Amino acid sequence: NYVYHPKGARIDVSINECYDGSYAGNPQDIHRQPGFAFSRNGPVKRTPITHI
Amino acid sequence: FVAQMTVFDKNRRLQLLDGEYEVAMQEMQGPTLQFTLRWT
Amino acid sequence: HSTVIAKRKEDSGKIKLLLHWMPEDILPDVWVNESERHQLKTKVVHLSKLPKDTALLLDPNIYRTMPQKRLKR
Amino acid sequence: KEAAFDDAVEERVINEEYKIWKKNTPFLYDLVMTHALEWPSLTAQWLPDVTRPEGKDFSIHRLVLGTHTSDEQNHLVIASVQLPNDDAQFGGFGSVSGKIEIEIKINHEGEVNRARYMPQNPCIIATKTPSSDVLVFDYTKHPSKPDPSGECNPDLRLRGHQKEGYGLSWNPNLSGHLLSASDDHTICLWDISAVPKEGKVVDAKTIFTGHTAVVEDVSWHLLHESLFGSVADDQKLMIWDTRSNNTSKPSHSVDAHTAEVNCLSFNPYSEFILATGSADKTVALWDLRNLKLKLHSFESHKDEIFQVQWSPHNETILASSGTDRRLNVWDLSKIGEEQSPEDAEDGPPELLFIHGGHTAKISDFSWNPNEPWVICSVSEDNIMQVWQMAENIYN
Amino acid sequence: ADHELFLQAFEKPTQIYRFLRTRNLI
Amino acid sequence: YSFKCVNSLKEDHNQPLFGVQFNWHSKEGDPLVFATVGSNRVTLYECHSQGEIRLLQSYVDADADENFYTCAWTYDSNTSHPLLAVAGSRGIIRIINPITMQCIKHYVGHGNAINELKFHPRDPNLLLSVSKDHALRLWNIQTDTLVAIFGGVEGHRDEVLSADYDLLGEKIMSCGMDHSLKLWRINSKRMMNAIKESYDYNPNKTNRPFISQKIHFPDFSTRDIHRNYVDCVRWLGDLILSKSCENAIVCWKPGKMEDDIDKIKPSESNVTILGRFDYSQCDIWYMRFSMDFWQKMLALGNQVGKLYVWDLEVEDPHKAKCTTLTHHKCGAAIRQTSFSRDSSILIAVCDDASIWRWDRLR
Ligand SMILES: [Mg+2]
Repeated sequence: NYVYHPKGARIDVSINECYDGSYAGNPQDIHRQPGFAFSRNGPVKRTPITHI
Repeated sequence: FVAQMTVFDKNRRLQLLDGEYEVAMQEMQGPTLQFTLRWT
Repeated sequence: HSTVIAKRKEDSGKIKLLLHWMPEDILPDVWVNESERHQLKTKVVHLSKLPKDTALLLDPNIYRTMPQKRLKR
Repeated sequence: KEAAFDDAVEERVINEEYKIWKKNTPFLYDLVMTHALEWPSLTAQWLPDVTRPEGKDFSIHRLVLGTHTSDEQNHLVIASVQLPNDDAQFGGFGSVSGKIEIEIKINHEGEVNRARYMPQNPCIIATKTPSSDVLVFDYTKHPSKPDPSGECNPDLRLRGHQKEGYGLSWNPNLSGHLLSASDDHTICLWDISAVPKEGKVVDAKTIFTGHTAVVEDVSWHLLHESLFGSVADDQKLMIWDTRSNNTSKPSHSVDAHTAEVNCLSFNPYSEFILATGSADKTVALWDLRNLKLKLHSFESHKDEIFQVQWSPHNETILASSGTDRRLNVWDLSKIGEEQSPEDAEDGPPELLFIHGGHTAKISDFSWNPNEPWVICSVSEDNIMQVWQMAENIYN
Repeated sequence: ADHELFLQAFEKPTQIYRFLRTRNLI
Repeated sequence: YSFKCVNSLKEDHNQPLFGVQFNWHSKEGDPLVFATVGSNRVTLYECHSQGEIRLLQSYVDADADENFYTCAWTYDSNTSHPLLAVAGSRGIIRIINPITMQCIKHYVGHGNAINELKFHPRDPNLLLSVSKDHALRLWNIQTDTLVAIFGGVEGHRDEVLSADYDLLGEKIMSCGMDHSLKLWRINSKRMMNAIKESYDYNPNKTNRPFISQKIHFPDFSTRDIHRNYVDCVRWLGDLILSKSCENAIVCWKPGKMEDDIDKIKPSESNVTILGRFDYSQCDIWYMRFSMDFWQKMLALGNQVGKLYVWDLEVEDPHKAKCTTLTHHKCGAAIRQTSFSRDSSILIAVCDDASIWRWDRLR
């Protein structure tokens, strides 16, 4: 937040509340039994999507 | 008993002129060796 | 932090002295004249200037190649 | 071990970085288009034809994509895209239903290693396969609905190679003239300009062998119909002017980079300017007049380089792709321009732009006609991105 | 008020950007 | 028949513990190892002589808040490494390899907290998981597939609590808050066909999801035994043991004394009680008893810190036994008891993140 203390600048910071940071990949890998997740060593098929 | 020097620079620039030089070395003040150099 | 390595005397009135630096980083050793001595016992440099190739030596997590074992071409 | 732990870490880091780049994009591009395919691709080619329906705000273009699935049926595909062709228009920008759609599927035996349409006939394209031969097809002769059986008309395959490869180049001036390059350390040349008795069997007219390493790429001249070079892991570029009749000793041969050469491209607007690309993480260039001069070096990629492509519509604009999950854009005009220390810590001047979209080894990219400044990119993560940089950067 | 809460919370986001600082710098 | 406090310990987080499990897969002679799980930590110790116990290892989960509930020791047929799996309120099941000090497998398919884990006495890849979801699941921990789901139109209606394999491993009992105790079978043809199938499936092979087995019917049940919760049952050869908050442990058999166990008709509507056991101050639920691998003695924790011990011998349950080994330090409560493969030592957990040890003097 911008406070503008008279001395030139002041910013009172606070933590984000949500910040939706979660894996953005094949949404399935999240649950592969460990050791196989993030294999990144063989093509895999998934549903098609498109964003703008 | 080990010692090392390199001859050139990345610009193919020699780093070694001729003259009598005093150098030390390490094993695996204290031990040292002197020598000269000449470009013939 | 630099340390004198080799003490070479030029045939002329010069004695170049070899320097190496404690972090053992990308940097190469350097030949120094006794006149410039006591002036570069330690050096500090900004990061954007360092030798690119051997900059990675600080950390594997600097940059990798995720396949790390390429199967196809 | 260690590498596993380390890779987990690196993955999480890359995820964070992509999060940031996404959050930051809006102030950076004039277009952002992302779309996920079921199976990834290894090809990229913009069809040289464009249609623009009226009463709307968007153009229409067709793209040439390959397929390397895991195990199941392979296919050759060409799909549709609705690029906004407007400056005042902006559900999203146009219709609400869809901006991308598949339209062409053809059964394919093995994955696709390469695919380019013939300059004289876009209905003619080539194909590099896991096998030791070449396939050609004309989509207009097959239904989009694929043969549920499987393999179908190879449409005049070729012959003359013994291991697979990746080189592919029609001769622009001369029809039928097409070059190849495979692990055979050889360059095979068919001429399908006239094969009445197809039989799906044509052997290469001429087979050149001057490299003693696995060849990597080959490209025709852009003005001459009798000129082309060669690229292998020999780190030796050899100039092959045909009609001299020696498949052993070319016209010229020098060492290009200290590492194996991968990609190669000529400037369209010039006559002599060559663009070279190697594993050296370097980018060099040459001229047909004299060759014993590495003209310049771009030194910011942090891994191998696999593709270089000049810009249509722009004489002095080039593009460098590789494995570093990055993509560069250079500038031949700003060679050694005094910049502020903050401009310098940003980077050297001649480097113009760096793409920050993909999160894997960038498989392939392409300029397009019909549009000034846009390039599509394909990674190994089933990912297709199309964008347009912001305008302000230039001018 | 075990101020370690204020500490532990704002502890987390810091090191991340910290690493990121160096990384991006190179 | 005399144990003595030769050691007692205490944690630091002070949050109550629940689990105690010797590794009953000790190649003869190997040291005594046992573990215990608390709020969100696990603990590895080793029994030493002279009442010495040595801390070995400990892990913790931070990324959420959970109160771990149970554990179980097994091994790997492939390389014979010891194997321990645990689960808590979040309802997830983890599988840890101490040899590498890592978790290699995690399972998430329930809807509530889990309450107990046991294995088939013979097969080491069959894990039974009892939950509050009224559904008792059963996994092939090796091919990563579910097998059965017991519960449905005729299942338990409220928060299954405890289960127990038969001695041979083809029959199960279940008990939960609804005063209800139901019998399941495993020996059925269908069941074992299913199991064998489970041991054979490649996901890459088919486009099909593996097909589990749903079972909607107990083989037999009743609620006539207790008029309160039931939270721990034990197979007794072919007899039954169960406890309630009514401060008495009971032994019975279904049907009549003449009624064989393996002829019982599903519509059986009678049970035979044999005897009762007695104690004092178990006026809360979630408290368990255990028994020696040789099925000769009985241990039981207590609310006020006491103990009560019997013998599984010819001692007539009318006047079988009475043995209370006591100490003056903690009387908070004691959740669970545990013996070694032999009857050497006996551990129990107090409610205050404090351990106890009792060394037998026969
Ligand atoms: Mg994992």
